[PDB]
Amino acid sequence: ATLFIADLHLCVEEPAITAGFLRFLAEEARKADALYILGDLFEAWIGDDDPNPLHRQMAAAIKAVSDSGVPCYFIHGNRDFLLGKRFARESGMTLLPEEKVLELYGRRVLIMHGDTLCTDDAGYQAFRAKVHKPWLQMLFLALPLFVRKRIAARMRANSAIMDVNQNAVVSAMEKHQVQWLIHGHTHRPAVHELIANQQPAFRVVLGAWHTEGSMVKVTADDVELIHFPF
Ligand SMILES: CN(c1ccccc1C(=O)Nc1ccc(S(=O)(=O)N2CCN(c3cccc(C(F)(F)F)c3)CC2)cc1)S(C)(=O)=O
Ligand SMILES: [Mn+2]
Ligand SMILES: [Mn+2]
Repeated sequence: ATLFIADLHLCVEEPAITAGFLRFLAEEARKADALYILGDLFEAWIGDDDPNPLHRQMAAAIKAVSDSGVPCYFIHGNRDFLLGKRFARESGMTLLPEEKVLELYGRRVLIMHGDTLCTDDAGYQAFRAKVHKPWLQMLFLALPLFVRKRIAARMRANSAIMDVNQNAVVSAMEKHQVQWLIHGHTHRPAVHELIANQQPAFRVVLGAWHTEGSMVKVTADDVELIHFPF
């Protein structure tokens, strides 16, 4: 079975999520064929050099999973788009592109964070357009940690998540010719039915973690959205 999670928003002052993720890693993920983390693993990311002890501990925990024989893959979310190759090495994760098609037990499944589907949110898409320019990322990362942190305090006070655009959903699923899509971002967990490629299709939406978690579990038999206790 292949597992998908997203929208953990890990944060020092949300210890229930930290504990729940550590358990998931030790119990569920160790038994999987593969683990995919579809963005917003962290509440915020200002660079791989951040000395936050949470990052040390979470990297070692994820790396224990891939070091055990279970590959771990990451797609960036809007919160953690700066997570880079240094932290990918620390955590034993492979970084994926924005959109990726998997072939799982016969079935072709598109995965993404989901923010690129929220095409009606003008402010968000403008924000996203700038902060994804490599040259600008390199300048922000060159700033001192304490400056990066003050900037990030503003930007989060300043920032209710707009839901996906249906034309964007269908366009992505027809571009990749898939009948299955898994994403997060919107924090509205559900299995939706729709039409893509003039056939039945499914859009499976992960939930954010707070007092419990969610995963999608993919087997040859089934695609299941599972909501599970800490
Ligand atoms: C859907 N979200 C939004 C909606 C509208 C507008 C923005 C967002 C959004 O994701 N905001 C948001 C995302 C991440 C963060 S952060 O992790 O604290 N941090 C903030 C500092 N960032 C940064 C700022 C300028 C240039 C560059 C650079 F590029 F130079 F590195 C990077 C790096 C990321 C802070 C704010 S929401 C409601 O969750 O906040
Ligand atoms: Mn999220
Ligand atoms: Mn998001």
